[PDB]
Amino acid sequence: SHSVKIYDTCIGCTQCVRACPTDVLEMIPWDGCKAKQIASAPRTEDCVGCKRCESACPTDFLSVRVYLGPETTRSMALSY
Amino acid sequence: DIAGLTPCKDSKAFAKREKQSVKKLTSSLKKYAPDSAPALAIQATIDKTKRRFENYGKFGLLCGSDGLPHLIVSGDQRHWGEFITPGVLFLYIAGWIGWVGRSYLIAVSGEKKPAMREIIIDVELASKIIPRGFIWPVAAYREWINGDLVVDDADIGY
Amino acid sequence: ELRFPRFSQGLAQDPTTRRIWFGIATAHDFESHDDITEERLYQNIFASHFGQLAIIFLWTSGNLFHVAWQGNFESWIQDPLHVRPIAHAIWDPHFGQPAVEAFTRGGAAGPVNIAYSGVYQWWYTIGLRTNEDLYTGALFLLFLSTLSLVAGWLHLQPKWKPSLSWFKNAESRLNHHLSGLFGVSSLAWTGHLVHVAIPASRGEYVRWNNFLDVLPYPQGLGPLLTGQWNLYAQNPDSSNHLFGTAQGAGTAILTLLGGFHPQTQSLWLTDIAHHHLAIAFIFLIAGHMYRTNFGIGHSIKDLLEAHTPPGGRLGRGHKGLYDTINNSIHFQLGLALASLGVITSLVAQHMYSLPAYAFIAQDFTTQAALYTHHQYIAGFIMTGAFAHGAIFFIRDYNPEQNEDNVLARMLDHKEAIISHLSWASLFLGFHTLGLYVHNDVMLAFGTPEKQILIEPIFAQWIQSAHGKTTYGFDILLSSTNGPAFNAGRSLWLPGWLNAVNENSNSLFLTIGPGDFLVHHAIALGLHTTTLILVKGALDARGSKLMPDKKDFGYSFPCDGPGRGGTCDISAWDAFYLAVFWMLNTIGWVTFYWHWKHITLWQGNVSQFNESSTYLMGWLRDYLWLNSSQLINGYNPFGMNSLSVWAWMFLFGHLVWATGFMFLISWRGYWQELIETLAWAHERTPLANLIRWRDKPVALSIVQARLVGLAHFSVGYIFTYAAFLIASTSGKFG
Amino acid sequence: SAEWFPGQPRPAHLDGSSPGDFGFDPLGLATVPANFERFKESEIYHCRWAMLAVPGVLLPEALGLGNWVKAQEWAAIPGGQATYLGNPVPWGNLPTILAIEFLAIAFAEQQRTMEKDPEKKKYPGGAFDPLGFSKDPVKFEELKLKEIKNGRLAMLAFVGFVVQQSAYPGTGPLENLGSHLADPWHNNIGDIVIPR
Amino acid sequence: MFLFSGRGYWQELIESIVWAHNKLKVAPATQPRALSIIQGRAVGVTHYLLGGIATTWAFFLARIIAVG
Amino acid sequence: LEPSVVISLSTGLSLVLGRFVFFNFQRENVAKQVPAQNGKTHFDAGDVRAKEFAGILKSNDPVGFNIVDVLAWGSIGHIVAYYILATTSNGYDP
Ligand code: CLA
Ligand code: CLA
Ligand code: CLA
Ligand code: CLA
Ligand SMILES: CC1=C(/C=C/C(C)=C/C=C/C(C)=C/C=C/C=C(C)/C=C/C=C(C)/C=C/C2=C(C)CCCC2(C)C)C(C)(C)CCC1
Ligand SMILES: CC1=C(/C=C/C(C)=C/C=C/C(C)=C/C=C/C=C(C)/C=C/C=C(C)/C=C/C2=C(C)CCCC2(C)C)C(C)(C)CCC1
Ligand SMILES: CCCCCCCCCCCCO[C@H]1O[C@H](CO)[C@@H](O[C@H]2O[C@H](CO)[C@@H](O)[C@H](O)[C@H]2O)[C@H](O)[C@H]1O
Repeated sequence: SHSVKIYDTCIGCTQCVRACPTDVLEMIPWDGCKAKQIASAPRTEDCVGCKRCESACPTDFLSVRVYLGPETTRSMALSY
Repeated sequence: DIAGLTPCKDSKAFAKREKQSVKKLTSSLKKYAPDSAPALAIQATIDKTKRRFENYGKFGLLCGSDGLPHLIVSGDQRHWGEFITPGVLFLYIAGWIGWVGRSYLIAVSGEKKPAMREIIIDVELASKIIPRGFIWPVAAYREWINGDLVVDDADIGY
Repeated sequence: ELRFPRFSQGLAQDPTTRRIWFGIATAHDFESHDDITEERLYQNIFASHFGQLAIIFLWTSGNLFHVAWQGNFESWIQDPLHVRPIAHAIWDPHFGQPAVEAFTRGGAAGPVNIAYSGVYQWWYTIGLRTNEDLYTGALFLLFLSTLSLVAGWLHLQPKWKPSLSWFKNAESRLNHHLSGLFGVSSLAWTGHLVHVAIPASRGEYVRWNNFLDVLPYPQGLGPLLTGQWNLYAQNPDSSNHLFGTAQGAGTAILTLLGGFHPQTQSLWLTDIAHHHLAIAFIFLIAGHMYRTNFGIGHSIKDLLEAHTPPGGRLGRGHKGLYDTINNSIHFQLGLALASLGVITSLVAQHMYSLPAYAFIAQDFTTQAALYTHHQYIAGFIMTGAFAHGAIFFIRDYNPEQNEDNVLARMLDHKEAIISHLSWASLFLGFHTLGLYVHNDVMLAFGTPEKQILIEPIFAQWIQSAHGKTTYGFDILLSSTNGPAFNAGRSLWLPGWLNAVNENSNSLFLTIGPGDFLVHHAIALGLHTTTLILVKGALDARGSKLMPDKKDFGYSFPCDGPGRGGTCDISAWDAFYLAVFWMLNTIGWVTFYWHWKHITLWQGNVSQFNESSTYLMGWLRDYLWLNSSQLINGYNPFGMNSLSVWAWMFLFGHLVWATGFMFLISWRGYWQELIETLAWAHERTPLANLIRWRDKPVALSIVQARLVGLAHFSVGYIFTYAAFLIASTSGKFG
Repeated sequence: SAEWFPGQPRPAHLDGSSPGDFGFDPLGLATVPANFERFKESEIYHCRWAMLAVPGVLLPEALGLGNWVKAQEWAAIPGGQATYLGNPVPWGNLPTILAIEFLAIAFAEQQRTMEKDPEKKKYPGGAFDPLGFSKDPVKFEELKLKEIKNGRLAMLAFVGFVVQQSAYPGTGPLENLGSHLADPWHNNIGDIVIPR
Repeated sequence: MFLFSGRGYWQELIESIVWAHNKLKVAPATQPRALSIIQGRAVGVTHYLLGGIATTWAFFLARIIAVG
Repeated sequence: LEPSVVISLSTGLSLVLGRFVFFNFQRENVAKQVPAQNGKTHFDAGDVRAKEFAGILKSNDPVGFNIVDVLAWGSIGHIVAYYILATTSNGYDP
């Protein structure tokens, strides 16, 4: 399964959560930014590794990172 | 002479090549009427060929065993016309072009949207900067002396 | 440890065919295996090196056995200029009778292959004379190959495993390998030359049953002990000596003649003996420099810590490099591969101009094969050096412990380095291609006198300095009254000058404008390949587009389509790009060598001198003209002995092209296609009773790059080898 | 300001009270004092050898015994025998000359560097100042200056000797002076500087 | 060259070249960028087709005019 | 010319140079050059075969001259002796 991590430069814009095609990420309360929220990745066994979340992030450098790992049926997107 | 080469004005292979080319042209010339346009064009080509061989002979070039001119670029003062003087001309012209380009880029960078002046040239401004390439070697040298040509490494960044 | 591969749980749980492929590809990457420690890495490496030695010995023994069993070495010994040596017999049940007739050659009683490796000349020069000697050599090598396996097995048992600190004793290893592996081996080979091969070159047969009684020299070791060493040189061989016989033979064993043997056209044996003796001395002295256990010897760390320029322009100098090198095996592999590649090229350059084996200079096909073979091997080694150097920066480099030394400052001025390499490549490409195109246009319009032809004056001047008289320069060894000419006038100058001024051999060939142009093309190739590899190595840890690259490892597919797109961003991809340019450069080198020599051997140098200045000359007079025999190996009217080569030629063109498929089309096209075939199989009667156990998927991105480059390289090599061998042997044998 | 170049600023690390300091150090090789002291000692050592060597190059040539270059030719002849004032040297054999020189000079120069006093390193006393002249420090420093000046002037002369020998092979120092005095306006450095 | 490679390498190289231009005050305001992935594929296929077709064109025309 | 004299003289001179001329410099430069790996010597790091031999290094000579030093300077003596003994009959070598 792939690994997904969130770093504390997040501004809580929620774009990565909206971009994910298999519902890996979600927003949770926080106090470190003006939006009072931060992203989280509790369901990485369903991650396919597409990196749309990285494409959506506006900070420099990124606040969400994806490291590809061992492959499974779910992570290879096999319907057979 | 130099490197076992022979001057082209004394080379038998050079004269043989000239004669062969002239004969090949004359064979074609003998197919048309004397006053027709193709005949005049071929005759002009023949005269041009003879002039080219004569000038190569009397300009001091060296010819190899193949009978073709060879160039000397080691610094020998009998052949500066082959590489060194045209090289000085190339450097002068290239420096002019580069200097006027850099000066335009520096003069235009102070505006609100400099990029708009890079896809649409301000000809009024460029026509005042183009003539100044005439003395680029002096301007570049003085700029180098005063420390205006180069940016310090600490200041380089996007 | 669940299933194959036992060394990777991540691969072992993969349910697709990707488990198998990758299992094969990561077998020898010990550092990445599960639960590996530092000590086991060294121990397993030691065992594997013993395995490589065993395989090498088996390969050589097989060559000896097959030559002895099925060759014509004894027949070749008596007529070496008109007999073709035999590699091995052919037994192919697919053959037809005309092929059986065509491949029967060399005086054999059946179809055979002709050998181009040159082992006949080599084994004849070192004193072998009969098939019994070859059989004994093969059996001895078979014994050594078994010894290697037994030692590898023994040093892998708990009683006999070396500790980690044993493998890191640099001074002791350097002493043992310099003194013993290089120097003493040279001493033993010099002894062989004095006791066996040189006597064999005079009609004397010394073997294991009588070598004690016969004396290598009439006066024995007396002159050596007393110091009257000049007695070992005073009666050299005559200029009318016949190599295998006593007619004109001498008695010297150590000389300083220079030049060649007039009959064999190779180097004198006594010169080779004195050479190996002096080299052995130099290595024996070199091997006493470092400190092991006796209170004397230098320390490498203390040597490195001292050489620091006091002006501060090199930062902290070489401080900290000892641990950086000694704790990283990739750094060591990079240094070793670089050195070996350089000397492989040096071997190739020096073996064509100064032959050392009797009657090999006249065997044109063998010489061509050896030069080409060793240049391609050298190119592959050179690329590997930079690959493992790049791996060092990612896996082992520690910034904190290298603060402000030379290695860190290299990373500090990478933009300047890369930009100046780019400028050099641009300059060379623009002006070299421009000159070639100008000459082509002048030829097309029928005015060859308007070409730009630059005489290679500097190289001609150096040749004149080395003794050549062609160009009329009077400098150093080409002058008659000078200190350099006087100093060596009586030692080796006569033979050397006789060799250099003979225009039949390949010692300092005459050069012209075509040589100038092709040399600047070769320089372009070197500079561009270096640019690609260096940019790969120095950007391995990160750049502006990907500032955290080191977290992702040496080889990974990409970083996705964001930020403009990031295809081919890893260091592995830089290696992949550089291999193409390496093949291009080595191709230019070998094309130039082959055409110049093929016009030399036909006595038609003017052909090269006139056609080489424009590119249509290369296309028409080298490639097109020299294929005519090769493509007629078989035709509608019959076949001849070149047929196999003709077949191989086409085989090459095929594999090359197949590689294009993997390089141009990428994965997402193929995966979608594969899904449909899976659907089709699961739905077909009488065939859905059979089920797969590994789910089929398309190949990975990196895997596809690898497979495509492999097909490209194999096709490249096979095509050129077929052309080279067929073109040369069709004309000369 | 700098005494060597009037109107030029003095270097930061210079302007000290050194025997021969004129503020000349364009490359700044003397930034570290520990290097500066050893450079002073090395300067004294080069100066003394050059001063001692100048008469050894000028006297035999002026006595008609061969210039300083041809005196080394007999060592290149296998049967060459040394001569001194026209008297052959019995032990002129090359091996013993090359052996005893190394053996004696190694010890003689190994002894001198065991000293640890930096000030006494340049100027020792004892058996090297028999008459004695350090009684007055002011005149001592004056003599030090008048020694370093002549030493620099002697090093310049030796380099001139080497270059003039290279320009005219087979000739000697005083021969060039004689040639210059013969035709001052025609025999100068101009021919070599502008070569034909 | 366009068909076998990818754009990340070329953008990384352009960064080094841009450093040198910045050194001498000649960095353009229109920031240089490597070709997009699609443009790389398009340029590749266009030059492949042009080269192959033109090679065959010259071959045919010279052959048929000279021998016919 | 006579090997039994040349070799003895060369060995004697080399031994004299070793024992009385360059002794201090060698014995003070040696103390500052000890091979080590990661801040520890080879024997301290675990290599049991890297122990420095103690029996052969002790001596009753006043300055510590030992057998290893004997061999080190004797080798130079023989090499130089045979260098001079070779460029006498006929040798044009460096
Ligand atoms: C004197 C003692 C000695 C000797 C002879 C060796 C020998 C060897 N050691 Mg070493 N080793 C020693 C002591 C010694 N070791 C000690 C004391 C230690 C502990 C500190 C080690 C620790 C050690 C390790 C850890 C390893 C070795 C390895 C090796 C092998 C290297 C591979 C090889 O065969 O290269 C052969 C090399 C040469 C013959 C010399 C290079 C010649 C070049 C290429 C020029 C050739 C020129 C010539 C004219 C060409 C002729 C060509 C021909 C076709 C005509 C080799 C057998 C490696 C190995 O493979 O072990 C199994 C290895 O991994 N050793
Ligand atoms: C002394 C030589 C030496 C040694 C000991 C090693 C050792 C290692 N290398 Mg290095 N390497 C070398 C030379 C060497 N290399 C050279 C010369 C090159 C340049 C080509 C490289 C380039 C290189 C790369 C690019 C990489 C390594 C890597 C590796 C690791 C092994 C990977 C593996 O298991 O592959 C398993 C082997 C295979 C899958 C087989 C591949 C065979 C290729 C595709 C061609 C086969 C074609 C075949 C012969 C066709 C025949 C057709 C027929 C009709 C004739 C290991 C640390 C890897 C590493 O460390 O990554 C972190 C890695 O990525 N090496
Ligand atoms: C024949 C094929 C070919 C050619 C000509 C080039 C050319 C180039 N490559 Mg490429 N390359 C190729 C194949 C080729 N490559 C292949 C197969 C690969 C493997 C994937 C690569 C991989 C590769 C890499 C990885 C790199 C290069 C680099 C380079 C440059 C080297 C420096 C140079 O010569 O600059 C001189 C430039 C040229 C010779 C290009 C042609 C210039 C023309 C003739 C100028 C005139 C144009 C004309 C007037 C326009 C008319 C058209 C229109 C307006 C009507 C250059 C632009 C390196 C680079 O970028 O260095 C800076 C580099 O890093 N190449
Ligand atoms: C080798 C002899 C030598 C040495 C070691 C020194 C050393 C010193 N000199 Mg002295 N000097 C010398 C020769 C030497 N000098 C000569 C020949 C002259 C007359 C021209 C002078 C004139 C002179 C003056 C006027 C002054 C010094 C001073 C100094 C001190 C500071 C400069 C320095 O760091 O030099 C270190 C020098 C070196 C490390 C040598 C570098 C040599 C380079 C690598 C090559 C040089 C090649 C040469 C230029 C070729 C052309 C020679 C030709 C013109 C004759 C230092 C103690 C200054 C001071 O304060 O003294 C107390 C000072 O004021 N020197
Ligand atoms: C990246 C990297 C790496 C790699 C590297 C490399 C790969 C390199 C290479 C390099 C090279 C590849 C080099 C080469 C060089 C060479 C040279 C430098 C040469 C020289 C020569 C000479 C000097 C000579 C001389 C002479 C002559 C010519 C004649 C006779 C005499 C004499 C001998 C004098 C490493 C591993 C480190 C790691 C880190 C990173
Ligand atoms: C004083 C004294 C003493 C004495 C001592 C002695 C007497 C010593 C000696 C010593 C010695 C006496 C030593 C020696 C050594 C030697 C050596 C160490 C050698 C080596 C050699 C070699 C190594 C060789 C080689 C070779 C060969 C083999 C061949 C040919 C070549 C050559 C020569 C190179 C005593 C004890 C009583 C005590 C008191 C004091
Ligand atoms: C051309 C060649 C001619 C050679 C002629 C012969 C020269 C012989 C010189 C021998 C000098 C021996 O040196 C002898 O006096 C030195 C000066 O007092 C002593 O040296 C001692 O005194 C110095 C001066 O106070 C101080 O640096 C130290 O205390 C110490 O080095 C030596 O310990 C002694 O051995």
